[PDB]
Amino acid sequence: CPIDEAIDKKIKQDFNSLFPNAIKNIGLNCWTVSSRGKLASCPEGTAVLSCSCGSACGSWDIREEKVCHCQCARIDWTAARCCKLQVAS
Amino acid sequence: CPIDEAIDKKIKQDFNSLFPNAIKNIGLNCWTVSSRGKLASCPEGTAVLSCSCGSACGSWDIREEKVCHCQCARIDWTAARCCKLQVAS
Amino acid sequence: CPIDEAIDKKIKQDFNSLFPNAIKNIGLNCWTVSSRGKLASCPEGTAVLSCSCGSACGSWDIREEKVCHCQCARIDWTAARCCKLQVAS
Ligand SMILES: [Cl-]
Ligand SMILES: [Cl-]
Ligand SMILES: [Cl-]
Ligand SMILES: [Cl-]
Ligand SMILES: [Cl-]
Ligand SMILES: [Cl-]
Ligand SMILES: [Cl-]
Ligand SMILES: [Cl-]
Ligand SMILES: [Cl-]
Ligand SMILES: [Cl-]
Ligand SMILES: [Cl-]
Repeated sequence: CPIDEAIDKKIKQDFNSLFPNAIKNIGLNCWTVSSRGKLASCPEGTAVLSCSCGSACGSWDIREEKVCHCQCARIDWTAARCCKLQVAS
Repeated sequence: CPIDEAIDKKIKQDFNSLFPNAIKNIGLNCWTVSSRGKLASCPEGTAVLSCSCGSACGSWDIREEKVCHCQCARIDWTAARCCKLQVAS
Repeated sequence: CPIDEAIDKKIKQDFNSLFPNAIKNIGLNCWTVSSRGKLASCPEGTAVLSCSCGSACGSWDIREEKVCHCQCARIDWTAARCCKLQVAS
């Protein structure tokens, strides 16, 4: 496939320059979602990196990389730290 | 545009083929910044992914997406987990 | 090269569409490593986000950006939270 082969070669040549430059421009975008009560959910497109709880509650867990659950009986607020990759910054 | 479409298809196949190896060298690099008192700041160029508090405090928040703040009274030390994306050697 | 040039343009245009969509399939993937005793290690290719020591202990540190170390005298289990970039789809 001499034409396919020549085009394939060109694509690969172009990609060898395009990939590194694009990849180095990816950034990390993190925010906190806090909510009253015992749960705080990260938006679709992000994962939970860490949680914080009101009332100095130090007992929490993460449900399926999406929801922070503060486990103490009396809990006023729950916060999830949510992160995603960000193209071109 | 049967020829354009054939080439578009090939570019897409090559992209999907080549993408995994292109992205293999990006990764998450983390370290900890610890400070006496209630605040620990992450350096410019990094994101705050987690905070930890001296002595029995689960309650923290992040200021300006940069500074871990431990909320409980009388905290001795604060630590921020600061991370960035890093490519390759 | 009118044809080479036209194809080069199409590769670059296509790349600008494909790349952001490809990164949208990449997420931070985090999980817990739990080990008996005072140490829990994240595997090569992951970053340590944080540690825990159970409801007994709240004092820990990260060694070599790889190993969670619980510091109190009696520790049943140590847990490390480990994160990497992973493609999903
Ligand atoms: Cl870019
Ligand atoms: Cl999880
Ligand atoms: Cl800039
Ligand atoms: Cl690359
Ligand atoms: Cl700085
Ligand atoms: Cl501040
Ligand atoms: Cl060209
Ligand atoms: Cl030891
Ligand atoms: Cl540490
Ligand atoms: Cl996949
Ligand atoms: Cl697929």
